[PDB]
Amino acid sequence: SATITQDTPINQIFTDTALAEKMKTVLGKTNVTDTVSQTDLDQVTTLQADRLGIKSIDGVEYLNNLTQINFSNNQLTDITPLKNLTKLVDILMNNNQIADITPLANLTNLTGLTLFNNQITDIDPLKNLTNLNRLELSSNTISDISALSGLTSLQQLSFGNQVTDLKPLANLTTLERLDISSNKVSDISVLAKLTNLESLIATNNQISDITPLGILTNLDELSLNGNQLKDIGTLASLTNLTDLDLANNQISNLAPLSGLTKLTELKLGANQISNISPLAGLTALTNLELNENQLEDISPISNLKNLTYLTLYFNNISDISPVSSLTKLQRLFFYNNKVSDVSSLANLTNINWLSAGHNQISDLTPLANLTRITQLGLNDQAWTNAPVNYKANVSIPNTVKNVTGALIAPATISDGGSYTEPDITWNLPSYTNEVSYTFSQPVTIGKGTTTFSGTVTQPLK
Amino acid sequence: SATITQDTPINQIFTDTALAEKMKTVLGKTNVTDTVSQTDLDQVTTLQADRLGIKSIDGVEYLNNLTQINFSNNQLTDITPLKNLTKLVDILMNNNQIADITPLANLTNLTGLTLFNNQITDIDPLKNLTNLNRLELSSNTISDISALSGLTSLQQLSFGNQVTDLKPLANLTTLERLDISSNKVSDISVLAKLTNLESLIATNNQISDITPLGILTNLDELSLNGNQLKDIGTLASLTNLTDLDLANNQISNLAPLSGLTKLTELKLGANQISNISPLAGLTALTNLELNENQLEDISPISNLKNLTYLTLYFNNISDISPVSSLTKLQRLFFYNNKVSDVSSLANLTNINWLSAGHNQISDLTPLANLTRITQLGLNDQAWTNAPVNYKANVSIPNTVKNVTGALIAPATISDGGSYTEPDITWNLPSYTNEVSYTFSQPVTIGKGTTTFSGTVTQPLK
Ligand SMILES: [Ca+2]
Ligand SMILES: [Ca+2]
Ligand SMILES: [Cl-]
Ligand SMILES: [Cl-]
Ligand SMILES: [Mg+2]
Ligand SMILES: [Mg+2]
Repeated sequence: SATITQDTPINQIFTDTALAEKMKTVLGKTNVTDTVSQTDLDQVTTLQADRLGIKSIDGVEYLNNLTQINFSNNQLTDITPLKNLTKLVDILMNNNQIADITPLANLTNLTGLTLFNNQITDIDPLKNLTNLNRLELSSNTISDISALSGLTSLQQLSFGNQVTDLKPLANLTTLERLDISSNKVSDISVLAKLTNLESLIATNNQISDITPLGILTNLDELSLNGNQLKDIGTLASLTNLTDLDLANNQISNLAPLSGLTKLTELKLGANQISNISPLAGLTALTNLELNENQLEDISPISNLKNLTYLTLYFNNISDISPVSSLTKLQRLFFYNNKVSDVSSLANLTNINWLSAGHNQISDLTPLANLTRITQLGLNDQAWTNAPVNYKANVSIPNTVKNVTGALIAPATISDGGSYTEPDITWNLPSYTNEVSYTFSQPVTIGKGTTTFSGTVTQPLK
Repeated sequence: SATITQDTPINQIFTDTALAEKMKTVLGKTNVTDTVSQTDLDQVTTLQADRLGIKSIDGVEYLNNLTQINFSNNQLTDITPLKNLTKLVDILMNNNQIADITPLANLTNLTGLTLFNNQITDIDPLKNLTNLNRLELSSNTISDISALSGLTSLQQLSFGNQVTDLKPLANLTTLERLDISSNKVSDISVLAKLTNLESLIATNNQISDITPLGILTNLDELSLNGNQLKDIGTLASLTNLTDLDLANNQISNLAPLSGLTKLTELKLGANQISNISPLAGLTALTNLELNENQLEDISPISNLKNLTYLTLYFNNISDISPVSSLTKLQRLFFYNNKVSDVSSLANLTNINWLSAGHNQISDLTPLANLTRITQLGLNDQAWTNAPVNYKANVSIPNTVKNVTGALIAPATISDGGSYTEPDITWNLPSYTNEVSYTFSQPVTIGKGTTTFSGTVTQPLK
């Protein structure tokens, strides 16, 4: 029956036990076998039933006056009980396993519909929901967005993950925030028509041509990470950008960014950058990511005195001293570089995460007073000493120093060699071109703990 | 392949996009296409991936060193990727849609397994998990618990929802906390063997005989609500009870509770209680529920001066004044009684929820200084006046008074009658045995708002 005709136990109406328990509370009852009438059911206008392990919403069709529901983070598959709930204005049902959204098709009073991370492919049922202003369909398996073409009140939209053809967006000029992350898009030409866009998230697509963005001057947040960008000249137009993510592309020429002085967050990791001089004027930056590039000279960063978070890992940097002037720096990552001298880092007392593994660091004494550290990385240093002559009996000084200034004794020594402060000594009865040793010393500075370890190579001439 | 043989993109290993995104963060990467090695995967020992909209855990089989996982509140169905993760000690996977737990069968290092609110019927796969000390299977569709019989290290157990036969519990004498709520149990005789039980939750079963509990003197928490209890004499043995729920039964004789002086929470709603004198000595009570009984004389509650929460709704109480001495009372519910005089409630200034609809209340002035109220209910009062003689022209005084002391004018008047302060007047040209009027006045006291409304009936002699 489409109505409750006699006072009926809650657990006969709501057959999912988790929903029945929720409804007991909502309906002001004390046991799921308590009876309710249609009138009692009609009092319910909102339902926040997220995270409850609900697998079925059978029974919800009797809650005729629902206007807002949240069933996010459940196990919903079948949503047919919503079909006739036409007073619904907002639905939150992200993080379920819904595939068939035909039951939404006549819910034309919907203004908000959140369905991200379900199993939806066919969005044709959304075609007539023309009052929508928020529609979230990211992390689904949609390939065809034709059904969106009439949704001309949309302000916020996302969808995924199989879309190639964006042409159905052409008339959606109200759009302000668009998230097309994780699709199969190369052609973003339609986006030039969406001149009200303030946020465009397009991570992990196949985009190489960003000229469509040139007239999108309202953009303040742009994520194009994980694409195929190289020429970013278009971005020079986008002077309202404050949050720009360009990581995992093929970019080398940063000159188009030089005038983007509102930027506060700039992500440029995993590109082909060797020259950051165009960044020198971006003095509002608080977060800058430059990992996995080809950097050696980082002197331009010294200008960026609002930085609190900086990544430089996986470069070819030997001179880290430009960061020494960044007083607000809280987290600094430069593992996998060629830094030997960390004397300049003694300045940085606001530092709480200092990650410097896989460098050429031999002496921790400059770090000794960095007592606000809570996370620390110093594993797997390596350096090669200047050569000395092969001799049958060769000695070199141990140079490895802990934070206290004490020498750290070798952990292993090659070629049968041995320690006694201060040298490492080898007897080499055969001709030999190299010897080496390692060290491995746990250390804590402030509250941050790591192993300071490394391999020292000594060429023999 | 059962191993990762070459550095492999995270999103090729973890095919569920939500899990891949989580794993990107766990593995210290910045894009789901970043590559990882088997060694990187082997660093992961714990995973907290609840509430993420994960539908598949494909890929988790490569995380060989996992010992603790939380995948609660997702959409998991198939858990075969766990089969060979034999270093697992704790799994939290409540609130999914798992049915087949065969993949757990060789995870013999498990000490904790939480699976409540899934779709599990067959628990035979748990048979050899003899190191379990916590096993949560409530809100499933289990009928046969034979597989539990060997799980002799269990301390905490729950299961549901089709169990009738509890005999497999007989040897589980380590059990301290058992939750058999929402099954089909009538025979709890086996429970007499579980003499270490401190908590027994058995809500919504078919229990009428609780004599098995007589030797379970370690019980401090007992929930038998929603059963078929009448004789509760056995409970007199259980002197360590502090939290006792007996709502929705057939109980009338409370004498067995009189010596349970550690009780702090006692729920007795929806029984056949008319005499609460046996409760008078339970002075540690902070919460007492007596709704839906046959109470008239509540004088014994006056002894219960630690009460903060009291329900009395759906009784036959006319004298509410015994509650006036309960200074700590925060929430008081007595809707659907026969209370006319609330003068005594002026004492209760700690009151924050006062629910008194469907009484005989005509004058709110005693409530006027209850300014800590935040929730208030005064709807649908009704009373019948003492009769007056039929006359062709009949008048009676309006007695309905708001918190301010002002008379509240009638909203409707029967039989064509009319108001002018102070009487309601009728012209009755035919013989008439009754007239009536209603009132309906929104009111706020402190921060609590309600409609003070009612129907006043005047018999004519
Ligand atoms: Ca309750
Ligand atoms: Ca990041
Ligand atoms: Cl250059
Ligand atoms: Cl009696
Ligand atoms: Mg951002
Ligand atoms: Mg309790």
